[PDB]
Amino acid sequence: ISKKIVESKLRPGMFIQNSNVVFNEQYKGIKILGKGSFGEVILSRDKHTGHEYAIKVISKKHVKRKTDKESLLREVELLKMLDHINIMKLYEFFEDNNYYYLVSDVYTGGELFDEIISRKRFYEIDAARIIKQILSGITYMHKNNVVHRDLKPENILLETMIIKIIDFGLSTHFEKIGTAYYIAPDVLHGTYDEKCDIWSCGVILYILLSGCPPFNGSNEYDILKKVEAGKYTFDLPQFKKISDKAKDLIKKMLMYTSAVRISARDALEHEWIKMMTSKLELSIANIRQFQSTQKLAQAALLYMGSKLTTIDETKELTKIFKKMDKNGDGQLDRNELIIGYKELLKLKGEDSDLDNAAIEYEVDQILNSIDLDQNGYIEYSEFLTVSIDRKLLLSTERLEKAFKLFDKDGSGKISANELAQLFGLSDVSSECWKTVLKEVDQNNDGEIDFKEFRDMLVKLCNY
Repeated sequence: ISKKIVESKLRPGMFIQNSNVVFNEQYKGIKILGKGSFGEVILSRDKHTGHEYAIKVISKKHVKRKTDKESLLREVELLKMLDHINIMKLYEFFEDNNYYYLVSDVYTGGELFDEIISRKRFYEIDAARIIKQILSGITYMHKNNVVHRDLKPENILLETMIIKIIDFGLSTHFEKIGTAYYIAPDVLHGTYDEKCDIWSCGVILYILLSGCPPFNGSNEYDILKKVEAGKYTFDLPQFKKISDKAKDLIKKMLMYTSAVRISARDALEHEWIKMMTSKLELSIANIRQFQSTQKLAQAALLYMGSKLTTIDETKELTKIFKKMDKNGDGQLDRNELIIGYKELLKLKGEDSDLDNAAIEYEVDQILNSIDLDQNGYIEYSEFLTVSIDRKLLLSTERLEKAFKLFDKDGSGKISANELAQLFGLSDVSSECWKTVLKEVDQNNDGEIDFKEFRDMLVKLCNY
């Protein structure tokens, strides 16, 4: 459940400019922007011009290529020549023996739903303007023979408004929790055409208007089953106030047979879009429950995965430091610690400047957490103990942030029923979590607070 998906030494927001990491002898690494579709996104600065870019850094050893190199270079050349206000610009592609690099404009705005659910209220007109922009971008890209294939809220940035679609064109050439809701039966059945994008946008529209996905389930397998059948309904209370016009559009976007599914252009000119965007309060709270349940489940997964992964890596570092500790006093200096992390990834079988800088940064942040001796030596067991605590803290903070979103209008508590959804998405067995819920809910209220939720994740790593 947990250790498979995790098994990221750089943290979103961290400055790396002190490390003098340079990409392609041109772009200076400035700041880690986050984790993107197929690897890391780094704010970088052209050392000649000062122009800043977001560089997506994709690890070769972990990520695979579906097409030959000539196909990839031809699509990149096409991509470089396209411009649209709702499409994130790609400038360049390059590589070395460790990474693929994609240089794009600097991302503005947050993920679509995150930006919608930070606000107090959300209206039909907002949804229509959003979808109009998404459809404008898609229409343009299809007209230029570019298909996205992986369209979802995570790939749609909103600046509160201007929409930008990221990763438009990647998926053809390279091979989370929210994935399954958005993907078209076409691409599950391996039918290869542009209409899959209109299905994904129609799913997004359904969700914008109702706050609930049309093909839903407690886990991946159930969701993919509903998608497979392509059966959805407009029989939710939410849809009582939604016009026939909006419903008509969704119907045309979610046609199962792609040949009969409306095109992006015709969707763009649909009557609903014309009327709404020309010169009703939706359930933001449903959109929030949906989005925040996904985020908290992801954070719960990462908390367990990080805890378990760190235990394993600590045992291997302990063996490595034992060998290096020749006088047996348990003490090592900074360069010995660093060498030990490098040794570790040699046993894994990897040979990199960005990684070197990431290793020095982790080591230094652990050392900055300890009242260091002025001889330069550190007891490695203390180093590793502080290292464990630092990663639990970071994971706790991510859990905290996701919980804040989840509990915006709540009791400060999570129900058994919500716990079933979160752990359903995590693929954690009902008997494992119910057993742990017993230990943790001491007055049997059927509901627990944040710290109790966290203790439950700790115990699940021990079970």
